[PDB]
Amino acid sequence: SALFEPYTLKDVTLRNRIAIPPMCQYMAEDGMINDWHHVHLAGLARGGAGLLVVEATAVAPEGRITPGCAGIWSDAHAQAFVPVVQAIKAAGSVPGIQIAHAGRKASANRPWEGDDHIAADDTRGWETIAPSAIAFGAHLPKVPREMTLDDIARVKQDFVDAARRARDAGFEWIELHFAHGFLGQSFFSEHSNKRTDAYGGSFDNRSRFLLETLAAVREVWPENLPLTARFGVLEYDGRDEQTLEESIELARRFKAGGLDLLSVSVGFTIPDTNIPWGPAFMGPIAERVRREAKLPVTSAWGFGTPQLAEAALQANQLDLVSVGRAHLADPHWAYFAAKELGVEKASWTLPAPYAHWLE
Amino acid sequence: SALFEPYTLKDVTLRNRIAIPPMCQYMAEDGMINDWHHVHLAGLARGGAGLLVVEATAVAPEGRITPGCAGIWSDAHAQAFVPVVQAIKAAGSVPGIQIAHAGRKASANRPWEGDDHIAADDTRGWETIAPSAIAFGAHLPKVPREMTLDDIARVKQDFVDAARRARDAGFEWIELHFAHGFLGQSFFSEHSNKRTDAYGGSFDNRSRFLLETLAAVREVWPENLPLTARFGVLEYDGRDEQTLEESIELARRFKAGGLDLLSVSVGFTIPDTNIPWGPAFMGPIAERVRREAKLPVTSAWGFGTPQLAEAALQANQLDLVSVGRAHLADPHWAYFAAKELGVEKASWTLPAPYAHWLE
Ligand SMILES: Cc1cc2c(cc1C)N(C[C@H](O)[C@H](O)[C@H](O)COP(=O)(O)O)c1[nH]c(=O)[nH]c(=O)c1N2
Ligand SMILES: Cc1cc2c(cc1C)N(C[C@H](O)[C@H](O)[C@H](O)COP(=O)(O)O)c1[nH]c(=O)[nH]c(=O)c1N2
Ligand SMILES: O=c1ccc2ccccc2o1
Ligand SMILES: O=c1ccc2ccccc2o1
Ligand SMILES: O=c1ccc2ccccc2o1
Ligand SMILES: O=c1ccc2ccccc2o1
Ligand SMILES: O=c1ccc2ccccc2o1
Ligand SMILES: O=c1ccc2ccccc2o1
Ligand SMILES: O=c1ccc2ccccc2o1
Ligand SMILES: O=c1ccc2ccccc2o1
Repeated sequence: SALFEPYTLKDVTLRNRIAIPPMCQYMAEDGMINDWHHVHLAGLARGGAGLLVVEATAVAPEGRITPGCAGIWSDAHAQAFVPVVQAIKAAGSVPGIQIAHAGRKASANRPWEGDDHIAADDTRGWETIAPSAIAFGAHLPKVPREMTLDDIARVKQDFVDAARRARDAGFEWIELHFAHGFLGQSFFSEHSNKRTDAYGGSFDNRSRFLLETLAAVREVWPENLPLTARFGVLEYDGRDEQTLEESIELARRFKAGGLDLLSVSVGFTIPDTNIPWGPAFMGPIAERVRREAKLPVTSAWGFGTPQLAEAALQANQLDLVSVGRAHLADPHWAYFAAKELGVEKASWTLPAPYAHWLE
Repeated sequence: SALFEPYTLKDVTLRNRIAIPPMCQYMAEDGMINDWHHVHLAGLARGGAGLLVVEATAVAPEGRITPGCAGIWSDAHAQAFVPVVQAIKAAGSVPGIQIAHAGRKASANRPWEGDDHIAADDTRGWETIAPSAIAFGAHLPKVPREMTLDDIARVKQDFVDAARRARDAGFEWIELHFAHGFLGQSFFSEHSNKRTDAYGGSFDNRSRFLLETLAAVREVWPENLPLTARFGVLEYDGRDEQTLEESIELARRFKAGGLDLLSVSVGFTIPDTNIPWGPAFMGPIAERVRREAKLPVTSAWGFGTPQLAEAALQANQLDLVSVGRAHLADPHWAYFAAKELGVEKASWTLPAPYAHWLE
């Protein structure tokens, strides 16, 4: 089965092609993770996936999505990850982390607590920052503060510091969160970036924050560990062919700047869109990026059945298949997939205290 | 759904009728549990089951089954359970523990490391003890040492100390392991007990170790927390009607001695048997014990599908359904069962960071 073939990228070898993508848990306190995350992540690692990427972890307090988001903006925050990294490795999975800044989508309630921008008088909220003072709209009406050049320098340095901390906490894979309408995606998109300085206007200028952040992170992130990013390559906003072309050009520049793999996603930059949700819907788009940028890719958003995952790999649409919600439902999804695909000794996807009894 | 109705026993309320029975992990070191157990147990508790009973935990070093078995024979061993108990409670499940002594089946290899008695010259092994100097046979050929009266007193006191430690570690449910051919079961069975003192011969004498241990534990175990036992009520050895009758009489004596619930199992006292493995095969036997002893019961050994579990409850064969291997395969089995049985808001069997996305 293609799904169960190992994958090597730089010095890291994944035991199979199942990746658990970053999934926010909304359970941290002032950015500090706790035994929620420890058990959640260690349990997933034991389930058999080759790669486990920790949820969007804020590079700065104002870059959290919500008051429950994880952070890595101090050494104390980083040290909280050390035992979790060690548990993921003990289970034979590769520990990764997504480092993030939510931009104009920050200062929001948890999804089961309203999912909307926090009220002005709620003591939990904060001022958001963005390339331009324009609100997302809908349930996120807060107008962000337009960043100064010094803000841009500061946030870049926060990504560098976050990457350094991740490295020293023992992560073996990093993902820069340039997707989903958060700060990086919002610099790239003309919907959200109306700047007239070096960081807006032209393709080169809109790309600049992302490319400069990648280059700065590259200075501290080891060359022998995968350096990756998540990026929304289209919006489903009626501008798809032009946006895809620009996204592919940016992907080429990321590759030239040392990116090892791209997680291909949707922008979610604005609310007025028509995303065609369905099984494996991102497959053809991921394949086009893979082919036109000549870069390994993963994607998600409906690949969470064993046959869909296998088909995507065999068609060379993807190099890794990211499976999210199915792992919330069943942390041992990789074992389920091994059984479904008829892998020999499928139960040994799991550790011995489980595998022995399930054979 | 009957499976999702709460259950109250003494001062403890279970959120549903799904119990996770004790399942040895073989991952402890000199009896001390570690992050294997912490993550395993906390993850299961979060999966939604109402009751989680920790694996057979030895009351004394020689009462371990294997070198990987958990122990509770010192205060340091007990303290290792405290954070796990706290994690189980944080997840809304009730923490229980099975306290045990493997008797003649002790000093064995882990099941995936031979499953047989440890070789005489292996530095990991030890002398086993039992009511009589008679080997189990087959893959467990070691002849145990016949216990003295002082050994009997000592082992009883070890059960008392174990129960006291469990209480002080915060467990809310205790199960005395009098099943599966281990020390207690072997005192009851005429196959293994050939003693001619007060602890063998007659029904009263063969029952004596078990009843005395129950009474001694009762002196330290709080009256407001369930006091339970697991007991093999037949062997499938050609003596089933007579053995069942005696087992039911003993169950009546356990009830009179303060037992709140009986986990009805098979003896496994000797190898030469013909157990009719199959779906829910213990249902009729459990129902007979429940009715003839007038005691709540659980059982296991093939109830691990949602419809089988529901049927057993609706037929009043069982009060709780124990589901073992299905939980090794899928720690979120309770959520799977809720979905299968059409429970409203099935995803809220799980905690919010999972439930919200699965509705
Ligand atoms: C609970 C939860 C939380 C998050 C997500 C999703 C879910 C369900 N997603 C998106 C996620 O990585 C993935 O793309 C989607 O879940 C789609 O894949 P599936 O169809 O669920 O396999 C996500 N994406 C991301 O880049 N960073 C994140 O931290 C989060 N957080
Ligand atoms: C890995 C493992 C380890 C154990 C068990 C089983 C398994 C699979 N079983 C028996 C268990 O509680 C249960 O009765 C059986 O698994 C049958 O139920 P299922 O058909 O698996 O739901 C068990 N029983 C017991 O009384 N104490 C224990 O510690 C163990 N250990
Ligand atoms: O202590 C541990 C923790 C995790 C683990 C995972 C797989 C195999 C063995 C393990 O041991
Ligand atoms: O980047 C993100 C962060 C959170 C989140 C929650 C649900 C779906 C997608 C998401 O993406
Ligand atoms: O920030 C985000 C981005 C995407 C998304 C998709 C579905 C649900 C929630 C989401 O949140
Ligand atoms: O592909 C999808 C479709 C819906 C959805 C909702 C929440 C989170 C992730 C999701 O992914
Ligand atoms: O810290 C925690 C740990 C476990 C847990 C389980 C359910 C809900 C909330 C929880 O918080
Ligand atoms: O009491 C026990 C202890 C271990 C064990 C292992 C497999 C099956 C049943 C078992 O019962
Ligand atoms: O001690 C035991 C008792 C029962 C049993 C049943 C199946 C497999 C292993 C077992 O071990
Ligand atoms: O009902 C059963 C049947 C087989 C079996 C084997 C190992 C452990 C538990 C088991 O339960």
